[PDB]
Amino acid sequence: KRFDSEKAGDREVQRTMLELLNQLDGFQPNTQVKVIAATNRVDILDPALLRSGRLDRKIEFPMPNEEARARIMQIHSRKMNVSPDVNYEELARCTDDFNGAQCKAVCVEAGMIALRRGATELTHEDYMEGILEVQAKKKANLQYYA
Amino acid sequence: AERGYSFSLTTFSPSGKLVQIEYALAAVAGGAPSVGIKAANGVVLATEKKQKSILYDERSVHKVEPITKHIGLVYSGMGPDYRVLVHRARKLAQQYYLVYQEPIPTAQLVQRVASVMQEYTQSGGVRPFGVSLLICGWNEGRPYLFQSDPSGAYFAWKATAMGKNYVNGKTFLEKRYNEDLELEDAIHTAILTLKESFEGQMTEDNIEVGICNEAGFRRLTPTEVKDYLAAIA
Amino acid sequence: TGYDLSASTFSPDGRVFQVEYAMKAVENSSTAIGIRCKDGVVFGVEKLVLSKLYEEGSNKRLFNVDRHVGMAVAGLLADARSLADIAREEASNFRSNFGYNIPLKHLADRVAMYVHAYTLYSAVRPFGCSFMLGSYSVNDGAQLYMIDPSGVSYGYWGCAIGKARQAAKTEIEKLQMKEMTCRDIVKEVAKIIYIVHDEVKDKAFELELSWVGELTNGRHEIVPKDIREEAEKYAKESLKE
Amino acid sequence: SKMNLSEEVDLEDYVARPDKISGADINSICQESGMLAVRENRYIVLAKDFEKAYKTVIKKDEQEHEFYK
Amino acid sequence: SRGSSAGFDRHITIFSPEGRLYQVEYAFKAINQGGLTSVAVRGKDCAVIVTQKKVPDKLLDSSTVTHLFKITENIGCVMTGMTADSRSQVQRARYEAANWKYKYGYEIPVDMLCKRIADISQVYTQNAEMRPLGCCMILIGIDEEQGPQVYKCDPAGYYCGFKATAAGVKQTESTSFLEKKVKKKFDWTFEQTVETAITCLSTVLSIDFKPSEIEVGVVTVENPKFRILTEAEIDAHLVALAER
Amino acid sequence: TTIMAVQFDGGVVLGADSRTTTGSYIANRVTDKLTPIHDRIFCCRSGSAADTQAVADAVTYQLGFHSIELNEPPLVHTAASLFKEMCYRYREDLMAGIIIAGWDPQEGGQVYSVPMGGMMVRQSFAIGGSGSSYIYGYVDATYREGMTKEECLQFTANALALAMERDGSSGGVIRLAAIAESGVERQVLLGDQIPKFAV
Amino acid sequence: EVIELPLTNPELFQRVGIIPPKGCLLYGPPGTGKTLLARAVASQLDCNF
Amino acid sequence: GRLDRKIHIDLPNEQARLDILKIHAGPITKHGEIDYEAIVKLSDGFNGADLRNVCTEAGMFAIRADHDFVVQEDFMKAVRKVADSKKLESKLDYKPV
Amino acid sequence: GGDNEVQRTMLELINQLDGFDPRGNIKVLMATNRPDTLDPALMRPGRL
Ligand SMILES: Nc1ncnc2c1ncn2[C@@H]1O[C@H](COP(=O)(O)OP(=O)(O)OP(=O)(O)O)[C@@H](O)[C@H]1O
Ligand SMILES: [Mg+2]
Repeated sequence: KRFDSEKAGDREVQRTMLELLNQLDGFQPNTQVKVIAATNRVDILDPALLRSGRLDRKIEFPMPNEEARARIMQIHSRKMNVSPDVNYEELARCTDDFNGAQCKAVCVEAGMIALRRGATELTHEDYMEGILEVQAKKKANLQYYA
Repeated sequence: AERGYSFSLTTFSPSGKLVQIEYALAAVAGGAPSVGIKAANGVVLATEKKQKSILYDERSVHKVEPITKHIGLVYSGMGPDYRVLVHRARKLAQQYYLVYQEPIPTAQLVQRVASVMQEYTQSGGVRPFGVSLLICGWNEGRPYLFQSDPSGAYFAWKATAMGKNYVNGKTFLEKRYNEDLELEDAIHTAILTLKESFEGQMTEDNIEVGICNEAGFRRLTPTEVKDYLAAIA
Repeated sequence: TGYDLSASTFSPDGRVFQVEYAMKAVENSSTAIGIRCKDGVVFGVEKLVLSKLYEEGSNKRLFNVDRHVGMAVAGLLADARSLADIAREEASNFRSNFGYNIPLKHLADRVAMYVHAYTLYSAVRPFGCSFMLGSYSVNDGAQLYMIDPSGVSYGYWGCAIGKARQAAKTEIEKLQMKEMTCRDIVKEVAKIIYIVHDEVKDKAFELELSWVGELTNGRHEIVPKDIREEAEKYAKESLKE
Repeated sequence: SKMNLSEEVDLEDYVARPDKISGADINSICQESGMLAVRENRYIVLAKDFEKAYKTVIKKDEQEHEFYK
Repeated sequence: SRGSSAGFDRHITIFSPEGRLYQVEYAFKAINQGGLTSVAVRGKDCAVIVTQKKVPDKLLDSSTVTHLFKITENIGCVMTGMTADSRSQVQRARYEAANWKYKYGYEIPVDMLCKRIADISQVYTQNAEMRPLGCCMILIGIDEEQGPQVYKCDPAGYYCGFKATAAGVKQTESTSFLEKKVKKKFDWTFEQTVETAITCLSTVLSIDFKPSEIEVGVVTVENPKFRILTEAEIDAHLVALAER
Repeated sequence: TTIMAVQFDGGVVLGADSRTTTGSYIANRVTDKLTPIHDRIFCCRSGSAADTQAVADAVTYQLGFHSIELNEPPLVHTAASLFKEMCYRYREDLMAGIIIAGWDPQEGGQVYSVPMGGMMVRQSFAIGGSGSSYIYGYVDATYREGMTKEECLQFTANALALAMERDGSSGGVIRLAAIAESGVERQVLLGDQIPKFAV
Repeated sequence: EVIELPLTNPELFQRVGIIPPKGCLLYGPPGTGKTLLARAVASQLDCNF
Repeated sequence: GRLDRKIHIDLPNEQARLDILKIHAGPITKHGEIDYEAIVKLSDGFNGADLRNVCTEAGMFAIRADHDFVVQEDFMKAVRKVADSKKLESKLDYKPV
Repeated sequence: GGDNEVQRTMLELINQLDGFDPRGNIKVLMATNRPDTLDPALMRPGRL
C-alpha cells in the first residue's frame, strides 16, 4: 500500500487488502480459523501483512539439496517401471539448482525418451538425456572447443 | 581501487542545450540572495548569511572571502563547491604573483577562475560546479564587478543580484542605481535590495558585507555592519 | 530497479545494497567459531566433506596470516585466500619497518580498512568473506577480532560466522570462558560444533582446530592429532547424553 | 483575546518563529496550550504552556532541510 | 520540475532537473542507519562529547566498541554512521593532523582539520566514480586563542562551528532541547556542561543511564589533553544528576 | 661534537655538548643536540648537522603517527628501527651518527647506537661524535655494571668534560637529560659546574 | 484527556476560555497496539461507541 | 481543527518491552522465567505484537519436547527465532503524519 | 503500482496451471519471441 502519488495509484486492490487485515485482527480475533498463505516473492508484501497477529510462523523453502533431489526423483519414479540400473545418488549430484518441479520433470522426460526409443524400462541412460532436456540449454553447436 | 570515468556527463540534447548546466543554474537560484553594487570608488558585496538555529556560531564560516589583497568573492548555491573554487582561485592568484611580482588584475582572475568551471563541463566523470561567483576588485584606479556562472561565461556588471529572487532584485537595482554613488549606500542601497528578498529581521551577525576600495578589500566587522543597519546610513 | 548494480549507489532507504548481498553469501557457507579464553584462542571450523574424493584435512579454511596470528574464514573461499595474502603482506611490511611482530589490534584495523576500500567504487566488487583473526602475546594476552564484508572489525570474546551463526552464538553465551585454561576450551569447541551441525542438511564433517596461546609459546599451530581425537570422543558423548 | 492570557504572552515570539502555518493551525495552538492548563489544574494559561503548545502542533510539522545550499 | 528524473541522477551524483543531488540527500540517511546518537556541548572552559554506547551481546568486548577517537592529543571526535566509513575517515583525520605538524611545525587547529575532512568529502560529491562516505564527524578541542570549539562536518562537505550539536537518530529532537539551555545561558563550568549533555541525551532517549551505557569525551582548558572518562568518573556525574 | 648515553635501572642519561663547527669557525655555541623524538625517547644528533635534522623530523612524523594508531606509548626499539630504515636506504646521501635512548614501559631504559652506516645495536652506554675518540679509555675503565641516577649524571659530565678539553669540535656548555618513568629532568652545566681535570 | 475528561466536565474548558479538541489520530508502525488501544477505550468509557 | 491530535505510538522501549512480556508471559506455567533482562536486551525492534509472538513460541518448544511448562531457554530461543524472521520479513519504515 | 494491473492477470494464468486445481487434460502452447521477459514462476517445468 505504499503508493500515494497524486495522479495515479490503483487504490483498489489496497482496500480489499485492508479488509483482509481486519479479518486477522480487530473486533474478535479469529481463533477457530487458521490461515496458510503462500507466495514466492515475499519481498513485495506490505509490512502490515507480515509481523505477528497475521502470518506468525514463517516457513522458508530452501530449494532441495543433493539428498532431497534423490528422494524427489525416487518419489516420481515409483509410478513407472525403472530398471535396477538407475543410480539416484548420481543423478542428484548431476543436477544442480533444480527445484522439486524440475526433478519431477526429469522422470517425466526419461519416460518420454523411453517411449521414443521403443522400450518399456528406464535405464540409467534415459535419465541422463532427460536431465539434458529439462535443463534449460540453448542449441550451442559450437561446443567443440574443449 | 579505481581508474575514474572518462566520458563527459554534460551532453548536448536534441534542443541544442547542455542540460547539466541548465540544471546547475537552477541550484544557483535556490541559494541565498546576494547583491553586488559597483560604486564610483569601491565595490560592495553583501549576502544573506545562512543559519537555522541559535546553536550555529555565526563567525566560524564566511560567505565573503578574500582571494587577494585586492579581490573578493561571495557566492550563491552549494557551499561545498564554493570552498573548492575559493581555493583554486587563491592558488591561481599566487602563481600569477610568483611570475610577475604584481597583484593579479581582476579581469585576469575572473577569466581564469571561469576556465576552471569550464573544465568541469567537458571533463570525464564530473558534474559542473553549483555556484555563481561575484568577484569584486579595485585595480589600476578603477573598481570592478564580475560574475562567473557554472557554465563558464562571465559578464561585467555595474550592479547585480544572484541567488533567490534575483529577478526581483535586478529590477529593484535597475531603478535605484544611478551612477556616481558614494561607496557608503551601495552598502545602504545594497542592504535594501537584500531586504526585498529577505524575510525576518536583519542583524549584525545575520548578513555579511564586504567592501573594496583603493585601500584594499576587507570584510566589515560585525560592529561596522550594525551601524549601516540604522537603515539610514 | 537499479540500486544494486553498483557499490557506488546509495539506495533511497539509506544503505548500499551490494554490501548487503555480499554478507548473504557468507551466510550460505559452513560455520566457523572462535572462542577466546584467558591464555589463548581456539578456532573451530565445520568443514563439510562434499565427496569422498577430496583428500582428508586438505584445502583448509585455517590460514596462518603470521607466525602468531590465526585466520579462520567463512564465506566464498576464493576471496578468502586473497585476503590471507594481503594480510601476510601487511604483517611483513610491519615487521620490516617497525621491527617486531605486528600487534593484532592494528593488523585487524588495517585488513578491515583494506576491505572497506572495496565497497566504495563501482570498479570493484566487495569481498564475500567474513573471517576471524586470533592471536596471543605475553604483553597483550589473547585477542580475537572478527572482520566482515562491510569492513567492520570488533573485539570479541567469542563469535561465529556462517550458516549456523545464530545457533552457535547461543552455545558460547551459555559458557564461562574468562576462567578456563586453554586445554579445557578445546573440548568445549568440539562439543559446540557437533551441536550446531545438521547431518540432515549436510553429509558429514571434519573438525578443524587451532591453538594459539600459552601452550605453544605464542605460536599458532593446528591442534595435535591426539588432542583432536579426545575432543571428538567427548563430543559424541554429549550428543548421546 | 477570547481566552485567558498570561501576564506576558509575547505573541510576537510565536509570530516570528515559524514561517508557514494556517489560520486553523493557530486556532489549534491556543486550543492545545489551554488544554495543558486543564491538565495542570490552573485557571489561566502560562508562558510555558503556550511554548509547548507551539512545539506540539507546529514544530512537529517542521522537518529537515539540507544545510549545504 | 518537482522531483522529476533526468534518467541517471539517482545513481550518480549529477544535478536533477530540480536543482539538487539526490545521491547526497541519501548519504545523510545513512547516518541515521547507525542507530546511535551523540551530543556535543561547548562550555566556557571545556567541550564535552557524550555518546550512547550499545553493546548488543555479552560476547563483544566493551572496550573495542567505542565511538570516541583520539585524532591528536588536543583533538577528539565522535563518529556516527556506518561504522566502516567512520573508521575509514578517522584514519584519514589522524593522517592530516600529523601531516600538518610535519609541514608547519605547530600542531593543527581544530578549525582546519575539519576544513580538510570536509574537502575530501566534497570530491566524492563532485565525481560520479564513487559514493560519499555515510558518516558524520564531530570534532572538539581547545584552541589557543578562541577557547574551546566544536565542529561538525557532513557527508556533502558543509561544516560549521557550534555551541551544541547532535547527530544521528534524534538529531532534530536534541537540538530543540539544547537551544533552550543556550538562550537562557549559565556560567557553563565543567560540571555545568557535562550536566547539560547527559540530561539532554538521557531525556530524548528516556534511558536514565548506567555508567556503562555512555562514554563521555571531554577536553578542558586547564588540561588540554583529550580524555575519555572511565566508568568510575562517569558515575559521579550520574548520581549527582539524580540528586539535583 | 660528543654525545653520550648511559643506561641505569630506572632509565637513561643522555649527555651532549653544544658547538657546531663549520671548519674552524664556530657557528652556534649553544646548540641543542638532545632532540625529543617523543615523550620519553631522545636522539643525539652528530655528524652532518643538516642531514640529522631532516632524519629526526622524519622519524617524529612517523613515530607520532604510529603511536596514535596503536594508542600505546611507543617502544624505544621502535624509534630505533625507524632511524635504522632511514639511515640505511640513504646511506649514500646522508652521514648521521644517531644515539636513540629512552625509557620504555616494558624493557626499562635502553640505548641504541646507529652509526654512520645504518647498523643498529643495543649498548649499555654508547658514545659518538667526533670527540668521542678521545674518551674510550676513561669510559671503559670507569663504567661498572649497576649505577644510580646520581652516579650517572656525574659520570657523563666527567666524560664530556674530558672530551671537550681535547677535541676542537666540542666545547661550550654540557647538556644532560635523565629520562625515567617519572619524566625528563633536563639540566645545563656551565662555568664551574663543568668538572675540571687540569694538571 | 480528549475523550473522557471534556465529555464529563466541559466547564473546565470554558473557565480557561477555549473549546475541547474534536478528534484524535493514532498512528505508528504496525503491531504497536493501535487497535488494542481503542479496544481498551471501548471497554470502559460507557457511552455509545 | 479537523483532527486535533497527532498521537505517535512508538516502538516499545526497555521498560515497556518488559511490561508487555510480563503481561503476556504471566499466564504461562513455568519454573521461574528469570533472565528478563537478556530478553529485553535482545528484543529490539519488537513491537507489542512481536513480544506476544515470543511468549507463544517459547510455549511451542515445550509442546514439542512434551513438557507441561516452559523454561528460561524456551524464551531465549524464541527471541532468536522471531528476531531472525522479523528482520528478514521486510523493512518497516516510519511514516510521519 | 507499475503494471500492477497486467501483472495480476498473469498471476491468475499462473495460478490455474499449477494451483491446486488438478485440471482436466488441456495442453498449452505459448509462442513468445522475448522469453527473457517471462516470469520465472511462469517458466519452470510443470507449467511449460
Ligand atoms: N503495547 C502493547 N501492549 C500489550 N500488548 C500488545 C501491545 N501491542 C500489541 N499487543 C498485542 O499484539 C496484538 C495485536 O496488536 P495490535 O492489533 O494492537 O496492533 P495494531 O497497531 O492494531 O496493528 P496494525 O497497525 O496492523 O493495525 C494484541 O492483541 C496484543 O495482545
Ligand atoms: Mg490495528
